[PDB]
Amino acid sequence: ATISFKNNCPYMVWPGTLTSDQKPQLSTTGFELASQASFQLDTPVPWNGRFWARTGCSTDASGKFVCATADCASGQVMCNGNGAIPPATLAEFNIPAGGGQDFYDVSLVDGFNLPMSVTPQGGTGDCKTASCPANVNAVCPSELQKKGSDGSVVACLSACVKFGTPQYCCTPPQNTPETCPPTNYSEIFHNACPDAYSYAYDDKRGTFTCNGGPNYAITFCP
Repeated sequence: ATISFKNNCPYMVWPGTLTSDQKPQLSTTGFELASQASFQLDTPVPWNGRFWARTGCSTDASGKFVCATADCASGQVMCNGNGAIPPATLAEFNIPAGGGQDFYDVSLVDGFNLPMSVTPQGGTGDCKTASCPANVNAVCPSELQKKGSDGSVVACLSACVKFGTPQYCCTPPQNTPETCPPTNYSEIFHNACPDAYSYAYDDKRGTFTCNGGPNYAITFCP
C-alpha cells in the first residue's frame, strides 16, 4: 500500500512509523509534517504495523529530539523501531499478500493524543473509514488526563495505561472478549469516537476491512 499522510491540524505534527515484531521497518520511522503538508510512503506486501503522530517537539542543545505527546524516545526524529510512549492515538494495519483482506483501524487502546482517520483508496468491499475525529481531550476525566504546563489537557490515557490491570488491558485471566467486557472507561472513548477501537476487544474489531491491495490516506485532525 501507498500510505498518503495529510496534516489537517493547524499545528505541525511529527509522524512515527513502526513495523511490528522486528520485521523490516519502513523507509522512514519518523518525519516532520507541517500544517497542511502531505507525505507518501510505500509499505512492503505483506505488512503489519502502525503509525502515530507526535506534538510539542524540539531538539535540545545535545541533539536529543523530545516531544510532549506520543514521544518514541529514540532521541531522533526517526523512531528507529521504538513505539510511541502512551498516550498516543494509533493507526494500525495488517496487509496480506495477494489482494486478500486488509484489516486496519484507528485505536485508542494506548490512549489519545490527536484526532486521525484512515481512509481506503480503491479496494473492494465495505472499506469503511476508520476514525477518531473528536477532541477526546475535552471529555477526558481527571484521572486519565495528561496535562500541559499551563493546565490544559494535551492527551488522555487509556485505563489500561493508567491502571495496568487485566480488566482494562484484557491480559490473563481476562484475555478473551467475554472475560474482558467494556468498562466505564472504554465507553468514554467509544462515545467520543465510535469508529475507533475503544479498548482491546471493541466490538468493531475486524469490521474495518478492505480487499484488493487498497492505498490509504491517513489524515491528522480530519
